[PDB]
Amino acid sequence: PLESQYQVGPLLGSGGFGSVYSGIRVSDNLPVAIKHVEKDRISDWGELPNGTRVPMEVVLLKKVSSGFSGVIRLLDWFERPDSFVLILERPEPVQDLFDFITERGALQEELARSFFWQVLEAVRHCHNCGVLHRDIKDENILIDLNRGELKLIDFGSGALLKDTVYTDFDGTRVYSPPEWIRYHRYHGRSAAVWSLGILLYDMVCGDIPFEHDEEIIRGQVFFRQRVSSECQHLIRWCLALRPSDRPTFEEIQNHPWMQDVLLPQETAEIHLHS
Ligand SMILES: O=C1Nc2ccccc2/C1=N/c1ccc(O)cc1
Repeated sequence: PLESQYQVGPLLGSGGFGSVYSGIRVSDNLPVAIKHVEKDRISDWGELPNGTRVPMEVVLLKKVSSGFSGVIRLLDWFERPDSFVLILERPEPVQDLFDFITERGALQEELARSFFWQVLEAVRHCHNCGVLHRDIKDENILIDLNRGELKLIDFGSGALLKDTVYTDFDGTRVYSPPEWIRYHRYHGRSAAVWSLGILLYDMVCGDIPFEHDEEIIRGQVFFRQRVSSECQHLIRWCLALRPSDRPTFEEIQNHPWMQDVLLPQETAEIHLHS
């Protein structure tokens, strides 16, 4: 074991998730991402299936780990004196969705449809594995530019999926639902759908719709870019004020705006010039 297995590269990013570097598994020259999280900054702790103290983030990552490429895969992890290090897979080339939108502005709907659709599949796999992400946003989605495949990252605000009410939340406030802002209460699925509405608006308009608490609770959507009525309808549906008025995942994916999605490789060929 140890750090004789990986070769540390350049720092890729840092924030409330920790510090993530580009790395390479020395044994087979595999692209990886090495994430460092400080023990003092870990508020949410969980217990591993076998029974050990590790970040909830690790527990969640293991539960969503499969051959399905829609969620980042945890290849290994290590416990250090005052930190945990997570070895995650790393697509190359890659660009996260926030940077992609920052550079390209509002996305054409065919592209938003392919991206949104893949996020939905990804979120669904999480929930099917009994994991709630709680921080769906553009900064937490990676685009494998060659394959046109999206990957959901950063499970550091997540939790075990449950049917009961959540009274805690440390995700992004501007993607958080009116029921959280006003009452510090939300249910997993409907909160997720609310953030998915914020993400879709972000994709087709080039920016989030709400910046202030006042705006979230009002829930009034103004489209700053030209967006089809079908797309506006689905966004509006995802951003319903009453959680029970929001669509299920099945309803979102059955929506008329979501029909005839491009396959990922097709998406890369048309829009990511691959
Ligand atoms: O895997 C990654 N490749 C990248 C390339 C550029 C910028 C960020 C990243 C990654 N970040 C991660 C952050 C939290 C995770 O749980 C997993 C990956």
